[PDB]
Amino acid sequence: ANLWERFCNWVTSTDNRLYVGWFGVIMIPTLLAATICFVIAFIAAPPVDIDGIREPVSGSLLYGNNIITGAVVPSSNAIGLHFYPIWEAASLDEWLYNGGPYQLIIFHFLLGASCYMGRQWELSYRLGMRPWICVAYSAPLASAFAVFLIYPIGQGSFSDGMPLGISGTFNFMIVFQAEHNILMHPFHQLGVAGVFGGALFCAMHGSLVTSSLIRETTETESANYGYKFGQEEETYNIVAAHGYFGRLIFQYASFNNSRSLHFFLAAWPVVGVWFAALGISTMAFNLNGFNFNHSVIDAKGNVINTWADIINRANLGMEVMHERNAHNFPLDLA
Amino acid sequence: TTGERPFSDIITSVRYWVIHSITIPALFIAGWLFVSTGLAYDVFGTPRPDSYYAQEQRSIPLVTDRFEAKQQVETFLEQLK
Amino acid sequence: IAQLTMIAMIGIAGPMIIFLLAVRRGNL
Amino acid sequence: ERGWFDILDDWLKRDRFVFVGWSGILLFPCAYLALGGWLTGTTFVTSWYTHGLASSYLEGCNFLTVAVSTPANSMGHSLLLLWGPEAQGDFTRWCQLGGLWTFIALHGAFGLIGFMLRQFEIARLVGVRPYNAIAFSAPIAVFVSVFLIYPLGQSSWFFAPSFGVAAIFRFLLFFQGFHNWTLNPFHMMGVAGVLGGALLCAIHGATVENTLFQDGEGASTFRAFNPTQAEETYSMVTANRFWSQIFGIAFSNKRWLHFFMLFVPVTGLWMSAIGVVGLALNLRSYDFISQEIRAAEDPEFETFYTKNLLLNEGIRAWMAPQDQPHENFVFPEEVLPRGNAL
Amino acid sequence: METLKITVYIVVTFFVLLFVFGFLSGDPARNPKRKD
Amino acid sequence: KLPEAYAIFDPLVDVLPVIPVLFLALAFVWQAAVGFR
Amino acid sequence: GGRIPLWIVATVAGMGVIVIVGLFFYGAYAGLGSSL
Amino acid sequence: ATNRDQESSGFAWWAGNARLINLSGKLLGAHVAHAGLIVFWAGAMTLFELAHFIPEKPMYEQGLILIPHIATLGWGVGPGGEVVDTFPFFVVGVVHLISSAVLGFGGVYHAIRGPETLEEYSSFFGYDWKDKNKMTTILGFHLIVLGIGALLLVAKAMFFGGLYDTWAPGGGDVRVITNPTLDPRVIFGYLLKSPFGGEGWIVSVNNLEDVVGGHIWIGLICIAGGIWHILTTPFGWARRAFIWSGEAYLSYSLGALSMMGFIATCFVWFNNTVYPSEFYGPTGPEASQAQAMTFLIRDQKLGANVGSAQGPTGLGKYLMRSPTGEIIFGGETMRFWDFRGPWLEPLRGPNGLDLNKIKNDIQPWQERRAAEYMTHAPLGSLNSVGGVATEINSVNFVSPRSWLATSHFVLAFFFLVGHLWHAGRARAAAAGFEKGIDRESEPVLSMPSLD
Amino acid sequence: MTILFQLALAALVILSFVMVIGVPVAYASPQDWDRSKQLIFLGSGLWIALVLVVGVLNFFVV
Ligand code: CLA
Ligand code: CLA
Ligand code: CLA
Ligand code: CLA
Ligand code: CLA
Ligand SMILES: CC1=C(/C=C/C(C)=C/C=C/C(C)=C/C=C/C=C(C)/C=C/C=C(C)/C=C/C2=C(C)CCCC2(C)C)C(C)(C)CCC1
Ligand SMILES: CC1=C(/C=C/C(C)=C/C=C/C(C)=C/C=C/C=C(C)/C=C/C=C(C)/C=C/C2=C(C)CCCC2(C)C)C(C)(C)CCC1
Ligand SMILES: CC1=C(/C=C/C(C)=C/C=C/C(C)=C/C=C/C=C(C)/C=C/C=C(C)/C=C/C2=C(C)CCCC2(C)C)C(C)(C)CCC1
Ligand SMILES: CC1=C(/C=C/C(C)=C/C=C/C(C)=C/C=C/C=C(C)/C=C/C=C(C)/C=C/C2=C(C)CCCC2(C)C)C(C)(C)CCC1
Ligand SMILES: CCCCCCCCCCCCO[C@@H]1O[C@H](CO)[C@@H](O[C@H]2O[C@H](CO)[C@@H](O)[C@H](O)[C@H]2O)[C@H](O)[C@H]1O
Ligand SMILES: CCCCCCCS[C@@H]1O[C@H](CO)[C@@H](O)[C@H](O)[C@H]1O
Ligand SMILES: CCCCCCCS[C@@H]1O[C@H](CO)[C@@H](O)[C@H](O)[C@H]1O
Ligand code: OEX
Ligand SMILES: [Cl-]
Ligand SMILES: [Cl-]
Ligand SMILES: [Fe+2]
Ligand SMILES: [Mg+2]
Repeated sequence: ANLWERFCNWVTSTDNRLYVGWFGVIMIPTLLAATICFVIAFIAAPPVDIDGIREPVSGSLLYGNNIITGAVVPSSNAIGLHFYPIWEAASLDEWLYNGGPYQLIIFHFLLGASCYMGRQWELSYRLGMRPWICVAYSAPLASAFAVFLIYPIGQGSFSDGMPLGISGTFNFMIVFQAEHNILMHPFHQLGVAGVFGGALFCAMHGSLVTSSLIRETTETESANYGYKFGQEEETYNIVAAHGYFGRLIFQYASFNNSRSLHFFLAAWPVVGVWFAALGISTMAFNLNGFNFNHSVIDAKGNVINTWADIINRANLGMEVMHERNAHNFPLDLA
Repeated sequence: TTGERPFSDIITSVRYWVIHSITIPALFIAGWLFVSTGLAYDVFGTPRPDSYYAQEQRSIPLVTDRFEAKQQVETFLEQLK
Repeated sequence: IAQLTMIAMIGIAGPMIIFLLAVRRGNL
Repeated sequence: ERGWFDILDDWLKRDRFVFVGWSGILLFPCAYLALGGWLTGTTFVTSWYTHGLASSYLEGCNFLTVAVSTPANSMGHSLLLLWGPEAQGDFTRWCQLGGLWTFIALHGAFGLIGFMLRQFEIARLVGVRPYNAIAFSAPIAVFVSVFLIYPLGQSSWFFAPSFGVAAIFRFLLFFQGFHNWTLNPFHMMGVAGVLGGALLCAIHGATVENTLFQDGEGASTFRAFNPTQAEETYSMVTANRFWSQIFGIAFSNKRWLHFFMLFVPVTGLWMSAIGVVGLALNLRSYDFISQEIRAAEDPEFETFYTKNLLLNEGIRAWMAPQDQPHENFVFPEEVLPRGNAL
Repeated sequence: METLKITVYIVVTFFVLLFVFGFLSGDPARNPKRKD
Repeated sequence: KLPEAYAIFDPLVDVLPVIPVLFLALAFVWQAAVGFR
Repeated sequence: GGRIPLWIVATVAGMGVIVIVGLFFYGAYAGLGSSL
Repeated sequence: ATNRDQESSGFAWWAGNARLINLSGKLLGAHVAHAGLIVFWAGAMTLFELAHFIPEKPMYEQGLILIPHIATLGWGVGPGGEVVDTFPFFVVGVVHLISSAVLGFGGVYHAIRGPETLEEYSSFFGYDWKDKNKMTTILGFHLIVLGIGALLLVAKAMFFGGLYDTWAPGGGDVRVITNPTLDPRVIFGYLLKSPFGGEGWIVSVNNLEDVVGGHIWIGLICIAGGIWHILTTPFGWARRAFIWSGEAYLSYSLGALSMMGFIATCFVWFNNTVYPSEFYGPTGPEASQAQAMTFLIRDQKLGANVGSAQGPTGLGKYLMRSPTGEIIFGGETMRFWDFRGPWLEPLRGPNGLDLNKIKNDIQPWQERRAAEYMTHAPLGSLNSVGGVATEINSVNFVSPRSWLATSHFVLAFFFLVGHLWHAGRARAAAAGFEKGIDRESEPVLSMPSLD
Repeated sequence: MTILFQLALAALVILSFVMVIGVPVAYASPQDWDRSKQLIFLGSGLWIALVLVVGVLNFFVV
């Protein structure tokens, strides 16, 4: 056929070792750009004035960091939410001082990861699958949007986006607790239920299927050779697994329907992480965790502290120390 | 399948609700009175709102001695009256 | 202050519709 | 023949609504007392004499702030038995001294033992391999390291976690400010195991649900499964091709897949437990010495690592007077660490 | 910088046009079953 | 405040905004009465 | 045996749960724990 | 009972409303009854707000979101946004509440009493989802209805009292709009503005002339488009690009509403023109700027030369330069220098904030407004304790801007999820594999191995 | 007029509560639908009439 038809046929081909697709034509260049800039910056970028106070923070390995302390540092508070591409800087030296790499990386990453999700829809369609793996992926994806884009928008600066680094991540978490009391927010609590529960049900399902593998091997070989890729029969006895778990708790607390079971495995962590993402995305607009500071009062009016008041003392320590040279006025309003 | 009567049979039966229209409110009222009479405070040693501090004190009555801790609490309580 | 009474009549209206229809073998 | 032991064994293993077993003789009293102890304390019992805190519904706390709080630091690691030398059989004083804390921690520990014995006992009776009990060793390693070993290495039970929502949050923030626990590679492995386990849970459930065979006419597809059926309900071959083309690699062995789902979260929790055993002794990953040497000599050198230490220093100074009342800390305003204005 | 800006604008426009015209090129029919 | 003539209905006005939520719960009462068929 | 329909039991039980939890939220604003 | 179980319909109870896809009569009832619920809430919630309304407190101190919408249209308020007459709020609430009974009546009728399908009863009201011209015709009717709605806003602004204008010279006031902006270079220029800082896309609209003129354009565009879709049928290229099914159309609208929800979130968070701060409280940027203004005023009264005051970092403690040189407030609020508001603009000259105006021309009302906004910043807890997260209980406050921003982000996000859910399902159903893979015709088994 | 107002509005609330229960029960009832249809017609017209009465009387009690 014509060259455009052949090109379209290759792009959407189900026979490519890695599927490309139309989402892929955006995903591949954007993710390569973000990856290459990230790696180069992580190794070699000079210090970045994250808080706009001419106090540059060193993030790269060559400038004194190890793997745990290193980061790509968010762009300057003086930029705020302004779009700061390379061509807006007078020079690369200026671009680097002000944290230009961070914006390039997170914007290419967020676009590429959004296309990764669309690409999961697209291949499922080409293969004749049902379509909702991409909906499961929307939960981690929404969480990345929350910490790299929505929280900066609500606070008015990409300098408050999560840094691209291990210790920078912890910095973001501690400051977030000081300013939003996230631990006391029910959407973060649902998030914890989601990931604790996800890990629990992962171990549970793994242990139950492994416990009921049908004997197909000898004592001196891995039991994994008892399963052959593409065999039609199930490789474990779900009736035995349910017979075990239903007696562990009680019969009606156990799944006998594999489709119901696996739907539950999908839904529990996905919904929980959706609420995690929505916690960050709504604390982005300063609707914060529950505040019970001085909620308990005695007959005279003395404050009777609760554990919430002890949390408050810890939060205060974080608040008064963070960004120790950046505040001139008494209230931290963003 | 384990021999016991199904729950859906039990809680839709008239006899169940003849019994439990009495026992459930009775327990609820018993728990209410446990608090409203003040007995809960005295069983567990929980301060009433007027019993955290004496009128002018502002130091918490923290237990500081392991083996005479019982007498220390008793002394703390006497200082309220 | 009287608010509880209102919520009771309003709150019962829904289940009462289902009950009246179930009693008369209606088109639930 | 059938002696009284075998007659008892018969009754214990009857197929009833709630299975009992020999393990049930340990599990049910201990689990019930731990749970009942927690509900009793959070509803009625104060922490005024151990912590200077209200901690019960009776005092005005809500579900997020109630707790059964640890005993006073002056108790040391006393078992704090009701009949012991501290409470001397006085139930009211026992409650005021923190006796419900060791009651719950100790009955909880033996209940967890009873539960894992139950997993073994039932697996043996129905004829399956005991991997569910094996995987439960991770919850046990966490409970034992956090609620027993950690306070046993510290000055007293006071510094164990108190049993409550906000009390546990305080425990997290204490570990950040005092131990720099986020920097600890054993915690990091724990995080990877928990988040990796949640990832595996979600991706496996979603993959199965989206590679199902059409085994019925309904648009709601749950009814098209029969527990006794021999056939796989989803296509491993299609699932494998999808992930190979999306992500580059894919499972091909279902037995390996499900073992991996056990391995990842179980191993992560085990690693986090090892780090907490270190923190029992204050053997922290608190600092990078090379960073501190450079920063001390060069007042322009700043990383996210040094920024977080300043947060920790604030946490310690601002929370310690009320969080550690036995120390009688008095920190004058002028010594408190603070940045500009705040 | 101006040359860099023009270059990136052209690159982005190129890939965006591929995306849009690609999905306009009979995408519902690109499946293994009923094409319509 | 509402105009003074309507003040007798203040307790009713306080409850009205929640009524839409009751419609969602009613769907479950109805489905329970037909056995979630 | 089965004289009281299960949907009525569930509805009444569920309404009782709403009432008691509603009472507990009321108490967050009044008396002890209200900050007042 | 037609189609009201899983066996007949193929859908379980928890997907029960999918049983309605091809039952146009009952589906009409569901839609009309749902519109009744929306209108019911608007009326009931307004009456609740009014009953709880103390007119001498700011609206934003009282948990109000609907009365602020009515007041922005110029009803019930006067200079500075002060409430002069609550009767319009009462009218809006009652009329919505009465109307919801009408909608609920028709909804319940069509849902359980009227014909389950409309096609046998009426060719006009009956429809096949796959009848493309019938779909564009109903779309056209609704576009015309929407265009009329946009022109009702215009009529209110131009002929029936005007709108509340926070920017009115001499102070905010209700103002009749007599010269709406009609220049398409201005109206559509908003659409081509970057959404990033200092630009803000359409969220940057900052005067009522542009607002009204925009709605004139939107009104005519929707009426023209509606007539167009009544008179035409989808072109071949459109026919080949879309899925034509009830669930596909729903998925398209879900994507549209998600986008609109994200836009509304940013509108209420940043814009103080169509969300006047008199009614909604200050924006986040606004309150932060107001803090800097407050301590500039205080310290300057004490004798500080605020232009030459060097802060600890070397930047000006009160005043500094933006990255393009404009004079702006210092401290962390450097990020908010794109903020514009009527209490601050009198201090701005060509190069930004003007030191001579700061030294000589700050009026007491500006000090008041800055103090008010700094102390009603949109920060507060989920249980409505106002202030930073470490603040003690005392002030019962969460800004309406936070309530409206958070709620609509949550709803927009879930509507994006719903879009992906129904778009992916509509595709799979149109292609015939939404119920799973055919064991005897598994597509991957006919493909060459990857390696 | 205040007595006429308070009577008309209380009647409107009562009739509304009667219609809210009675209309769906009648619509879904097999028996006696002809008697129901006329009642629903009557209730609806009376409902509309009361709204107008309350609306008019509003301006003579405020
Ligand atoms: C399997 C069930 C079980 C287990 C393992 C435990 C375990 C425990 N309980 Mg709990 N308890 C239980 C059920 C259980 N309990 C029940 C059913 C009740 C309600 C009655 C309680 C009520 C309870 C209270 C009120 C308290 C405990 C406490 C304890 C702890 C200390 C116990 C101790 O020192 O006993 C020692 C006794 C034995 C180990 C028995 C050994 C028997 C030997 C082998 C036989 C020899 C007997 C000997 C001949 C007798 C001679 C006496 C003579 C010389 C004078 C320990 C963790 C204490 C606590 O938690 O402190 C914080 C505490 O205060 N329990
Ligand atoms: C906005 C919410 C909403 C609306 C408008 C609808 C509407 C509808 N549903 Mg769905 N549904 C919903 C939410 C909703 N549903 C939810 C949350 C669930 C999960 C529980 C379902 C699960 C579900 C299933 C499983 C089914 C439906 C069906 C239907 C249709 C017929 C219902 C019927 O026959 O009832 C019979 C009920 C009665 C006769 C009892 C009375 C019902 C009336 C309407 C209550 C009116 C109360 C009101 C206060 C009266 C005001 C009167 C006043 C104005 C005068 C109808 C169009 C059915 C269908 O698709 O038909 C083909 C169907 O099988 N729904
Ligand atoms: C856009 C919707 C919206 C917004 C922004 C507001 C905002 C506000 N309301 Mg209003 N209201 C609404 C809708 C809304 N409301 C609805 C639907 C009702 C009927 C129930 C009401 C009835 C109402 C009353 C009676 C009152 C308010 C009040 C208030 C004020 C205080 C709110 C508060 O304390 O929340 C508390 C916070 C919560 C209750 C948390 C809600 C969390 C939900 C469950 C999360 C939902 C997530 C998502 C939808 C679920 C997805 C499930 C997933 C699996 C997909 C605040 C201005 C108060 C006020 O001050 O009036 C003057 C007041 O008394 N509102
Ligand atoms: C979008 C909403 C909508 C739609 C598409 C329909 C459509 C239909 N209705 Mg239903 N109905 C509705 C809402 C709706 N109705 C409401 C709100 C009520 C309660 C009042 C009813 C009560 C009702 C009854 C009792 C009956 C119908 C019937 C019908 C069918 C015959 C219609 C006809 O011949 O009218 C011909 C056209 C006219 C009579 C012109 C009417 C002009 C209107 C009143 C002016 C509208 C102005 C403006 C657009 C209103 C804006 C409203 C907005 C602000 C909410 C048709 C399928 C009949 C039926 O199903 O046959 C068995 C029937 O008996 N409807
Ligand atoms: C609810 C509103 C609505 C909806 C759902 C439709 C739906 C439709 N329209 Mg109609 N239209 C409308 C309103 C609407 N129209 C109005 C108000 C007017 C007057 C201006 C028109 C004038 C109109 C014409 C002249 C035509 C249509 C056509 C169509 C059909 C093809 C749609 C399409 O492919 O767009 C998808 C758009 C593209 C594929 C263009 C390229 C995609 C770019 C990249 C979009 C970028 C958007 C991006 C998100 C940026 C957003 C913000 C931006 C302002 C910066 C479809 C049935 C076509 C048809 O077949 O007629 C019968 C057609 O020729 N419409
Ligand atoms: C405006 C107005 C009005 C109106 C009214 C109305 C409109 C009403 C409605 C109402 C309604 C509409 C109601 C409803 C209700 C409902 C309910 C109350 C429900 C509940 C539920 C539950 C409780 C559930 C349970 C369950 C089940 C059933 C199953 C599963 C399980 C569970 C548990 C979940 C009137 C007349 C007053 C007059 C004045 C004015
Ligand atoms: C300690 C002790 C003891 C014991 C005791 C006991 C054993 C007790 C028990 C107790 C109990 C056993 C109690 C219980 C309680 C319960 C409760 C208190 C509950 C509540 C609940 C609720 C409130 C609910 C909620 C919810 C949820 C959860 C989800 C969904 C929905 C809702 C929200 C509803 C003895 C004597 C041995 C000795 C001494 C010491
Ligand atoms: C279909 C269906 C459904 C749904 C339904 C619906 C959604 C309905 C709606 C309905 C509606 C939507 C209704 C409404 C109503 C309303 C009314 C009934 C009102 C009345 C009003 C009044 C009576 C007023 C009065 C007053 C005045 C005039 C002045 C001021 C004061 C007051 C407020 C008192 C469900 C889910 C169940 C499921 C089954 C099926
Ligand atoms: C009112 C107003 C105004 C105005 C506004 C306007 C004038 C607007 C317009 C707007 C517009 C005018 C919009 C548009 C939109 C569009 C869209 C949104 C599109 C979409 C598309 C799509 C979605 C497509 C897709 C696809 C592709 C891409 C490929 C192939 C396949 C398909 C077809 C699927 C202003 C601001 C001045 C001021 C304020 C007020
Ligand atoms: C952002 C700018 C883009 C705005 C474009 C607005 C759309 C207006 C009409 C554009 C139509 C595009 O034209 C589109 O591309 C080519 C041109 O023959 C066609 O070509 C396609 O046809 C068939 C459809 O089965 C495909 O299998 C084939 O592989 C492909 O080449 C599409 O069928 C046609 O629909
Ligand atoms: C506490 C349980 C462990 C100790 C069990 C010792 C059993 S002892 C054993 O028991 C038989 C009956 O069971 C008797 O018939 C027999 O004579 C006796 O030796
Ligand atoms: C659809 C019902 C809308 C009811 C609108 C009532 C008119 S609104 C009314 O109009 C006057 C000019 O005539 C203005 O001066 C006045 O301020 C305004 O409130
Ligand atoms: O930048 Mn990063 O952190 Ca958000 O709060 Mn304000 O700003 Mn800064 O202080 Mn706190
Ligand atoms: Cl910091
Ligand atoms: Cl500042
Ligand atoms: Fe599995
Ligand atoms: Mg209380």
